Amino acid sequence: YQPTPEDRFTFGLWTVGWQGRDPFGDATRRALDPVESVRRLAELGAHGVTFHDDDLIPFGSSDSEREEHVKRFRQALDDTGMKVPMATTNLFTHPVFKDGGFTANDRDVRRYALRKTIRNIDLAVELGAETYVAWGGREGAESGGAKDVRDALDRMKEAFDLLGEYVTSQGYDIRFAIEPKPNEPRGDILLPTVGHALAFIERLERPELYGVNPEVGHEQMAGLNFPHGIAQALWAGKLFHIDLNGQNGIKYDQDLRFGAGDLRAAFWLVDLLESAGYSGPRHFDFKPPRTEDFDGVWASAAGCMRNYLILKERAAAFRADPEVQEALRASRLDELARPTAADGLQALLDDRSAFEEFDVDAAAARGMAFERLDQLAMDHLLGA
Amino acid sequence: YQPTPEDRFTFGLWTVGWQGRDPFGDATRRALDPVESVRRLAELGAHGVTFHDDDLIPFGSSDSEREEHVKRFRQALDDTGMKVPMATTNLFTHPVFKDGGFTANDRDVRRYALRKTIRNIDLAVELGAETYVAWGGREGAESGGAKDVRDALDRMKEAFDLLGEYVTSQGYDIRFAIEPKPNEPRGDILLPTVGHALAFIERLERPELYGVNPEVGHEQMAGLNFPHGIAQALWAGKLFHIDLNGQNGIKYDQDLRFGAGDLRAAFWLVDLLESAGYSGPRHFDFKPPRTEDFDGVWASAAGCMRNYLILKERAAAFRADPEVQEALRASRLDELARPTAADGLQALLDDRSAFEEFDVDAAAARGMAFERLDQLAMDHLLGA
Amino acid sequence: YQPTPEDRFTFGLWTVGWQGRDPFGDATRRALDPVESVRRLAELGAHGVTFHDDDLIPFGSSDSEREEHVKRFRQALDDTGMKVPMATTNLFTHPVFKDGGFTANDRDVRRYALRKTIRNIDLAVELGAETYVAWGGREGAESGGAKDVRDALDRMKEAFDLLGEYVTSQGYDIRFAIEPKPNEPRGDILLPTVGHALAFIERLERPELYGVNPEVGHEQMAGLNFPHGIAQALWAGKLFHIDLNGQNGIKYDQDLRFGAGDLRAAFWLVDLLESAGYSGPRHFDFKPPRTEDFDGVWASAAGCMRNYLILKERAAAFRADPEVQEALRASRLDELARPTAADGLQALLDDRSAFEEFDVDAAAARGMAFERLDQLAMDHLLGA
Amino acid sequence: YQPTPEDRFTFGLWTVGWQGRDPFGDATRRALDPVESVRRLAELGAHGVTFHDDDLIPFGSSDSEREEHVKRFRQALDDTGMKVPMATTNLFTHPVFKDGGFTANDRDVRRYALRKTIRNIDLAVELGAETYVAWGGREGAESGGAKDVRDALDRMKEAFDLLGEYVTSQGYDIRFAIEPKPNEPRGDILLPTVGHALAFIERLERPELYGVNPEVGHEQMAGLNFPHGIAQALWAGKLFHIDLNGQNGIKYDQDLRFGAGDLRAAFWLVDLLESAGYSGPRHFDFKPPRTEDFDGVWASAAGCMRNYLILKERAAAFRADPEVQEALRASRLDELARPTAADGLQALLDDRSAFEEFDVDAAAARGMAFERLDQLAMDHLLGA
Ligand SMILES: [Mg+2]
Ligand SMILES: [Mg+2]
Ligand SMILES: [Mg+2]
Ligand SMILES: [Mg+2]
Repeated sequence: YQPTPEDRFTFGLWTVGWQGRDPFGDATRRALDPVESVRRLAELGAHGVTFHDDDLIPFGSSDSEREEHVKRFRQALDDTGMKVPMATTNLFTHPVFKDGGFTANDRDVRRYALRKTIRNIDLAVELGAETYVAWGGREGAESGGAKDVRDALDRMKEAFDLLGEYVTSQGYDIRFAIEPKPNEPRGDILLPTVGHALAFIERLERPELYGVNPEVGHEQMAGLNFPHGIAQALWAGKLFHIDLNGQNGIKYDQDLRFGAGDLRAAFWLVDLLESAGYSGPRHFDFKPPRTEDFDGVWASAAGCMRNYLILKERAAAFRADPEVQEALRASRLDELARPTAADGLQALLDDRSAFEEFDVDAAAARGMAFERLDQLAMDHLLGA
Repeated sequence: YQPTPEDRFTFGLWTVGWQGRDPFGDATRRALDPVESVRRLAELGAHGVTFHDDDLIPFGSSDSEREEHVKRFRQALDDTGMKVPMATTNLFTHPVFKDGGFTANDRDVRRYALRKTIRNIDLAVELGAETYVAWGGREGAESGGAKDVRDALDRMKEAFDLLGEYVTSQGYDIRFAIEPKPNEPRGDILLPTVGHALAFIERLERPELYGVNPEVGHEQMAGLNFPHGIAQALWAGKLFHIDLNGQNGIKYDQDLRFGAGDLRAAFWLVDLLESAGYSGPRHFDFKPPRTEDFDGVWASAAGCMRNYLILKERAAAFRADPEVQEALRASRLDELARPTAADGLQALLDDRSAFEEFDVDAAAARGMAFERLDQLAMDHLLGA
Repeated sequence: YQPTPEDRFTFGLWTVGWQGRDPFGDATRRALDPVESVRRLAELGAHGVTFHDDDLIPFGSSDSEREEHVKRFRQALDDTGMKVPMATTNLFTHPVFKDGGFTANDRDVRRYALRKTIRNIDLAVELGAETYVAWGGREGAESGGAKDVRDALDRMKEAFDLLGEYVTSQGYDIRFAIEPKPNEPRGDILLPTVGHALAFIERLERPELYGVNPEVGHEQMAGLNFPHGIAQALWAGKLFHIDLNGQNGIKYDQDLRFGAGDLRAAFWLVDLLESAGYSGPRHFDFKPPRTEDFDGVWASAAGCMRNYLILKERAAAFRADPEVQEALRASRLDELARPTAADGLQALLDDRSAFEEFDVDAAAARGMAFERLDQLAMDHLLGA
Repeated sequence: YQPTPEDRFTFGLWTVGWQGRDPFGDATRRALDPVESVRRLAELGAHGVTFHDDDLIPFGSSDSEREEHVKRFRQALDDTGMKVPMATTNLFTHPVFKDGGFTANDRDVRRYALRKTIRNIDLAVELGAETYVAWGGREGAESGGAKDVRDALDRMKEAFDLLGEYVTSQGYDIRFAIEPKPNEPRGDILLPTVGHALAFIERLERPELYGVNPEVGHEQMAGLNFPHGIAQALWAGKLFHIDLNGQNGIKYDQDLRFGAGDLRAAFWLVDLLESAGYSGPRHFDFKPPRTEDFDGVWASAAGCMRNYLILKERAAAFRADPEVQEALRASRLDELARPTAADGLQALLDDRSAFEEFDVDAAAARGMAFERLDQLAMDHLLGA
């Protein structure tokens, strides 16, 4: 279960580089130079790294400082063969964004958020990123009067529409992926789930340029089934990136390493990504716990990739098992895939076997055999 | 705070008629004749009643029994002046639907679900209903292998598309409202939130025929902000019906009377419905607690309407208060409503006040004044 | 991973016998004769069965009917070698208990609840049960004025004290195990967690006669860590019974088969029970999903036992691995087990290495190595 | 609804002094001198202030710096008439406590935690505090192998026992109040609820010296009913302090001003505190949202006190209303307060009206009238 860059595992700079500051605690680790993280991740068998503008270039940097930071980073990428598939903007840390970036009540802040983002899209393209993530983590409210959500959605559409116009105007080959989260750090966040984000995207001027970036833990913070949400995204053709991590239920955003948290959901996720042939990178957005030193940091990142690979093997063995293929037919998963009424409406209305002569009790007496199927899945996961 | 039929308050038959059976308990009340509920609700000042096919006509009824049940019901409606604005199908109670109706793995069940629904659409139109609700409460799974969600969404689209073709083919003036719920009775339910349902609707062959029917408690069972979700539905133009009730947090679906549960969220909901000029009926989907006798049943229903009316008065007084109007400007709610960049992209890119000369620290130092605003809202709610 | 009666696996009659009625659905299975469940469970390798009074003897039964039901049941137990380690009373199903049994506001109901329970304690002793469970599932409220919780706790203490006096007065060798649940079917249930129940027990007249019966799913419905709660119960010496099942997070009580739900928590539970040498039976309180026929019922029950046995093997291999024993020392689990100050208070106050000369920064720089340890645990669970 | 120091409202220094740093954000406010907070709070009508050692004296301070900080603080208290009823130790912020204070796996850290606490108990007594709070916010784990909870509870008992021995040995008049929290910042925290903390306390060498300090939001983060928990604490005689704030459901710890969050639960809490005659201070542990400037900070604190006072008036009017007193009798709240069997066990066993002649159906048919009662409570809360 050794990763190679062929597995397309990617990590944010802000993941392994998290210093360990939390709402109740100071940093437990020193800051990492992005150069050293590139090198360390490459040695573990990662394929690439991603970044927020402010992870790579300190906020307030001069043109000349900005150029140096990027130069050094590009040299580490060239020294290792690491790629940058994705970038994103920090619209959440600085106090100016305390009420939002794109949906800040202050219009001047909204304009500044757009300009900060556009500056970073140019950088992303320069580094070869083809996906640009937006996580509106400050877009929302703690109280009901502070934000009119209809006006905010108008502002959010206008921002995303302006970005689309920009990338179109530059001829850039980049698409956007909107990252939903239900809460934290705001009391409630706008576009709280994959579904709200998919629906929002269908109202944009150029919907083909935008997809979702679902994160395991964010959906699980609302008690939702992350595999189900990913399936809806895939069904829609809008899964443009994915963030992998662990989460133990409905609480603060834990960002555990992928595989920790809800292990069976992590199995069904890998099963789905692999069976759908998802072609994007397997991106980890996690935090090594503040209890850890740097050795524990690199062990944590390695564990993300290892767990993916074990689950990939177990899911592949599950689908390939003749006994599972038989159970899947016993549970009528093959019938779920057939059209309900390819014969058409009128034929359905004229079919007495669909109503007048349908034996509801015999249909009702047929067991689904789902427990046998699920026990086979558990035996495969556990290698029993 | 006395309701009149002008207030357009409606109730499901299955609400006041709930006998009190729960997963751990037998019925505590006898069955109500829909005639008696019509009369009792009219006396309390309700405007109308709604129904599942099986609330009005016992499952398995002959043509002649079906005709009698409907006759008697129509006579109560004519005796009282009560309307039927909405109907829906029961695709959840009978054992045949144990794995779904429209997304049952068994294709024969899917065809029967469609036919049962189409039969009830004809009845609804006959009674004057202009909205038809669909709550796929059995559509989902307890385990990951039992349902391929992409195949299920294909089946769900095909069902809703067939229904749309039917109503179009009959020239009926009725629209559909899809009711999301995240779980219960399935482990996870397909289209779990307002957002997932809005996004689904945009993939149907005739999206204009379908909206959402959000229910207070269903969104709150995922820890989501129900006013925020309603605002997104309104923004989309897809709020085709609403279900009002109470819920105390993330647990089983309580169906408390509207006003119980999350009282401040109920205030911000009424504020939003009234300020948006929502024109649909104020429909209550609640259960009088099994502790209650019939006197408590009618008190519970009366309390739904009373609480709405009190909250309507308090929200209206909040928005009309000059001191609140001033606080709203202090918090820049007027600025949230202005376009971010009506000047256009190029002008935003050339505006140095948006970036090079933007004073981020002075912007950041400006307080939002949201606590003053929220305390005014609390003072109004409480009449302090 | 084949169970034998030596493994001491037990099942409630109401588990495999659940007909599949839920709040939104009719029964999907016919009723099982307790005789047939005894036989079927014995064939699967169970050790015993447990019961509510009303699972074994229909409510309202004559003396002569009651005698026949018990006779037949005793014959199945004698035919199979199955034991009855535990019984309990149904104080929740019948409408009379709609506001409680022991804490019903109506005093006459409280007296009847006591008498119904005492009648069943005599039966339990007759069948050889040494543990008597009490689950006050109706003890609680949907609204704040309906129950004064201090008066209710007085009533609950008086009931448990009366029961203690009874068993003492009869010389019976039986102890009680109070089963906490945070909600469902009441809005909030009294003694909602293991902790509330442990604390309550310390106020009873004879605390040695009472322990807790924690259930996996009940603690998880409050988002609590079930292994942690069990460790507190063990630390207190009050783990008198345990109920094993699965639950996917904070939602209605799912009662999935043990092993489904939170798989890693199920691993750490088995690890703890086995390492503490818990000597009680491994009791399953689960419901085969209503999707299943009887073949699926027996597969579900078999899966409970199989999953326990797989997890027992994986936890045993984890603790026995020299590399895990080394990681446990690297993480200072051996130091957690040593007394903080066996030297005494005065020596701690006079120890400059504890304060004036304590190097806080060198202590703070030491990593805990918890991610390495946890990845070893994950590798063992998965057999990687 | 103007507070006076007679109302005994208290605030932590760390409340109004919170700079606004969160897991995703930098500080939005400058640091407050504790002198200025004392003055500002006194002007708003607060009675007192509380503190962590590190809120008043910067970590690492010399003896001479420590003396100056305390001097200045004492001068503000003398200038205003503000009291210090309570203090507590910071065992969570500094990196040295990343795995705990009293239950850190490293024994040297455990000894340092004790000494840091003992130093602050001496200060507290010097300032006149009679309650000392302990919030073990780092005591817990993100993973199952990192903490053996039985060993940790042994360490926690030993620490609390040592503290008890210290205060006894000094003749100090101070008691301890243990503050439960279910999670955050640890994945799961030891003693997660009021119940776990009450039960723990009964195992200490001198249980009379320890009580609980329940916080509204902490219980609500587990979805528990905070009034119910407070009633159990009162019933036990262990409510030694209380922390008041707001929380909207199961999510990260919001620390909203008291009255925001779950408004009806805040009503039933005040009802209970006032009706039980709780004599401790009404302590607010909240954070003014980071959106606010200092004007919003003082408005937020004022709003805590105002909301308490409004709710106190509404609860008092509810209990004093003859129509509510009648409803309370209709719902048999008077009967809940009577002993179930003051006649004794033998008389209960010989009473045929408790079993053989008990009419279960007539008992079952009696409605509880709880909805009428609850609507009266809602009308009072809203002043309708
Ligand atoms: Mg992310
Ligand atoms: Mg509904
Ligand atoms: Mg149980
Ligand atoms: Mg606190």
